Amino acid sequence: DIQMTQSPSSLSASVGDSITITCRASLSINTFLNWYQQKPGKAPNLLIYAASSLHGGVPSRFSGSGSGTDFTLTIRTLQPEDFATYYCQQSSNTPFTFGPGTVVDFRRTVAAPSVFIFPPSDEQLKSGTASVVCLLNNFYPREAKVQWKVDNALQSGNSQESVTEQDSKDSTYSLSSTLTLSKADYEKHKVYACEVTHQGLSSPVTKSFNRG
Amino acid sequence: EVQLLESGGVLVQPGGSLRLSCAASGFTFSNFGMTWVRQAPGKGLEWVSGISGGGRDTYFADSVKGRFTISRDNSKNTLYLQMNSLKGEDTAVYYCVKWGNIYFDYWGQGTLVTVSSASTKGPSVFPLAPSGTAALGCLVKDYFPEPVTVSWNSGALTSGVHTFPAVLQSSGLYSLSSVVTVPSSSLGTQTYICNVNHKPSNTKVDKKVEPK
Amino acid sequence: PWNPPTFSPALLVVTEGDNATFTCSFSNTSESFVLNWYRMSPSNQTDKLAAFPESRFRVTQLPNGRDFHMSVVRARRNDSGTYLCGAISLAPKAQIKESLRAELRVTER
Repeated sequence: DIQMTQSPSSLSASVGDSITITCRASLSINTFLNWYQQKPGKAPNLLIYAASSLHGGVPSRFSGSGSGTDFTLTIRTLQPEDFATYYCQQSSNTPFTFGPGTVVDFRRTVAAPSVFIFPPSDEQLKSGTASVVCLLNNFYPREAKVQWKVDNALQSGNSQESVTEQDSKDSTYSLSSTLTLSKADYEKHKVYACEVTHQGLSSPVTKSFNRG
Repeated sequence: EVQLLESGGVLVQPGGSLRLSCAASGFTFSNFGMTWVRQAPGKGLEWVSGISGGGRDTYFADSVKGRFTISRDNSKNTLYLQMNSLKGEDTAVYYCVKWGNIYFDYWGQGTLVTVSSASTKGPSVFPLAPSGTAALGCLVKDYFPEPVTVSWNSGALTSGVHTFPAVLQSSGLYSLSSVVTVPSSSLGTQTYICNVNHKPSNTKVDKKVEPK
Repeated sequence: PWNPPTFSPALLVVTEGDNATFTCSFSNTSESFVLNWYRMSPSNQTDKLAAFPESRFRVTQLPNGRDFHMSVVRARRNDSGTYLCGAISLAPKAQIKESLRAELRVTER
């Protein structure tokens, strides 16, 4: 199978910028190369075909170039509706294959997360499980790291994270980290802490509580 | 003019069988090759199968060969995907896409197929109590399959609401949080209710969230 | 394995207002293909007039599935020029092969 790669995997840009995304095929595919856009919650749509031909109805600020193995999608005078994920796709040989995608988000100013920690409710403890929730609210850029410590012990394997799409109004992200424990394990320990690292913070921040 | 409408996505047990359909309009159906493309939640695009305009040629990805069968009925402008001996990693949105050329120019909005042995179940909704700005929320835990909708105060609270994408828990059940930031001044007079709907189990919950 | 399509006749002469018909012939290994009809400008730019499967430029498949009529209906004098066809297979391997070019001469009534 022909492997499609894309560079960079994500990038931040301002309205009015000209950006370029790069696509590489592991074998020569001449100009049998398409570019698609996808926004969250909807189906992709065709932008460029035959590596440089503009699909009817697509704004003319989109263009593509290349042949062989290396291809480029350029968006000039980037517009607010262009913040999306972009995929390349070779049409040269079955199985047709898509690149992993490149996310373009809107570059606003750095904003540190407001960090909250929620103990398990007493209602949930009744059922025999305990979820601890750490919330990182309204931060930019998207990269962040959350680490859990229970009575100083570094927690691994037992938490899951989820991230919102970039906000339409303030262009920020929010993230939750949920730590799951049995009721019995939860009641054996005392200090529950999540440590958050983000480029908006001059140091890691640790929020914690004492069970009881 | 072009419309592609997929139908048939449901919860199915591993090893079982399922047929998707797609109804096409706005173009001469029989003049065009057709294709299926799928997207697992949070992942990229994967080409599944394609069929020629007359139906005599078919093509499959290696991951579905010997298991999936593609067909069409030009008399009713309908495309089919017969999915046999299903596996959990077949869980995805399945898109119907027009394929008359070296590109995919039109895509339907997709239908969600869920392959899992977990049983349909409505969520448990636990409070994330607030403890200038206060954060509060609802933990919507252990439901199956997707999707769930969440609102606050039947839609009267939208500013600062973040409803996170669901995570698939190690148990095989989904869970998500919805959180919102409100002024602390308001906590003793304002009532905050999260409204959760899970159509697959006919479940509706209105959970009121209080200072603890 | 397949050789490029032929586009016949090499010179077609019709008079203004009549129909002009080329035949593009193409040996089909399957039905996963598109066939395009192109006109070449003197500046060596190419424009797609029509495609099979699908105005004044028509493409019809003949019953042997190999021969295609490519017709200019009510040919005008400024339709005189250079034409060709190109066949693109779509799967399992995409490739485009162009025919040799032919000339349309559209004469004054």
